[PDB]
Amino acid sequence: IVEGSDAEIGMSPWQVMLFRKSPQELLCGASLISDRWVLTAAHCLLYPPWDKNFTENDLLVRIGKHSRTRYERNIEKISMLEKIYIHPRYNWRENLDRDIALMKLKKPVAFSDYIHPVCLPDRETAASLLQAGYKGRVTGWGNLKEGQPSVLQVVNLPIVERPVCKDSTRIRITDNMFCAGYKPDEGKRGDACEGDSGGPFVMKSPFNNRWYQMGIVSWGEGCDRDGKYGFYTHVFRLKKWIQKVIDQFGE
Amino acid sequence: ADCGLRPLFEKKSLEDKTERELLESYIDGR
Ligand SMILES: *[C@@H]1O[C@H](CO)[C@@H](O)[C@H](O)[C@H]1NC(C)=O
Ligand SMILES: [Cl-]
Ligand code: NA
Repeated sequence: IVEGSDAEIGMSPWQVMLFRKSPQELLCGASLISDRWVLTAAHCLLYPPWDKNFTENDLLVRIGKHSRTRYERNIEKISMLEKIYIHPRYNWRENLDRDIALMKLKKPVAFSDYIHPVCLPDRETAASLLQAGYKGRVTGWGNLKEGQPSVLQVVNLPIVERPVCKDSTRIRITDNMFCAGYKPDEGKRGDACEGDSGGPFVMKSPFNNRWYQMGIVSWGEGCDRDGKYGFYTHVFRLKKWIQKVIDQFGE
Repeated sequence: ADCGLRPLFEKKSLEDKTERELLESYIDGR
């Protein structure tokens, strides 16, 4: 996270770290959506141009964390993956369209003060909240500049008008993505950066005071560049697929 | 059923240091 600040303890209890087993390293962010399902970006698991194609036993998730590096014995939970599900129409060859994946854990995780699931938006919540100028929140342990934080970082960023998103890049964007970040004329900064991808873009609903995950950190051209924006997988647009997977393979 | 309500914040009637920025964007952002 560029131009963010340290998270408070328990501020983002749905935050998940996707971790490579061997060698040991932070790969991506992710989020807890129930006691045995975790949401992330497809590109965190599968990106053939870089010979990335993880199997379940290659990875673990760490939940309840604050420190990037310390083993937090009394608060974090480390879980194994039972199965990875990648959207079948994930378009890594062109534009990272439908950049979404689910991971089912080998056993349910116990919730605590530090571990708690985020909500996924319904249609009306998405229609009401995903509007240009309204702000959401991105969290992660990714780099501080395009350089690693000691603890989880947070930044709030405004959703950007689709024509501005489109004009900012030559990538073919789709309705399964949205972009967020400040414009140059707003004179404020902030972005996701390397290591934050797969993590959540959340919004606090004014209707019921609950946090909803509206986006998944997907891609950007550099980090925090003027006239560039972060791109996020549109969670509501993909919710039909999320529901299909969880209904078929079991809550 | 309990999703999105944080044990250390909403459940204790405590606000985090920047969530007001989000709420205020609903007033001023459009
Ligand atoms: C990824 O690896 C799995 C497990 O070996 C393999 O079966 C699958 O074909 C691979 N997928 C791609 C797109 O390379
Ligand atoms: Cl300007
Ligand atoms: Na920018």
